[PDB]
Amino acid sequence: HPAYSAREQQWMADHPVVKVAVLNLFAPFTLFREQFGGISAAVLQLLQLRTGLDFEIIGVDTVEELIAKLRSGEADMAGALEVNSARESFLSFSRPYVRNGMVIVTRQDPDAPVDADHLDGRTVALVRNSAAIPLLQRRYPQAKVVTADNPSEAMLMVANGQADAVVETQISASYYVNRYFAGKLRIASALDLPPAEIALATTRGQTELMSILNKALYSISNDELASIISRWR
Repeated sequence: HPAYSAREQQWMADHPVVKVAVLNLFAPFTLFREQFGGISAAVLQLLQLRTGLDFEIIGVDTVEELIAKLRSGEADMAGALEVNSARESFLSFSRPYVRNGMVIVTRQDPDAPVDADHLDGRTVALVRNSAAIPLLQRRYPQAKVVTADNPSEAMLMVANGQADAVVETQISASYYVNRYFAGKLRIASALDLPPAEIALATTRGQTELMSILNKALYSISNDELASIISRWR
């Protein structure tokens, strides 16, 4: 499929190996077993075939570090970030390769109460900087929002009594609940928020590379992505 331009060809001749920064603990998206894994690792492999590019993976714990590596040029692109308007004056995001609704996760009960989403007057954990936060507070004006370092720790606060609920993507909620918290937490309901979008990212000046990545993603079908995403449920 993809039709690269002559400038994009040149860029690939000069950069046969592209450095990709990823978050260390952003499962089921990016993770390290210490082989790189997760949904985004399999996507980047499909993109290797589409582009002919070799990818060198650099893992970091925090998004601030991942962004500092892009700004210094030590990394050429990010393998997975949540698209976030607050980041757009510094970063470009590719077309998303995951778009997924948000849910609320609560402690298990024999009862599945109808008011689990009554966040007004309750304490809700999210990942620090989560794009969901501003929005969440515009809804639920009287929700008390607390932040955590990564999905696992957000989930851990609820399992601990430290929060009433955690807000996360359906994908990430299913993964942590079924694998690290079976019998302790559960997806209580869907939330009305717009879906999280997971994309690649570069700095804003990175013309050729981002155009290459968008054409290469465009040529990945939804069925190919669903085969990968369905294995992390």
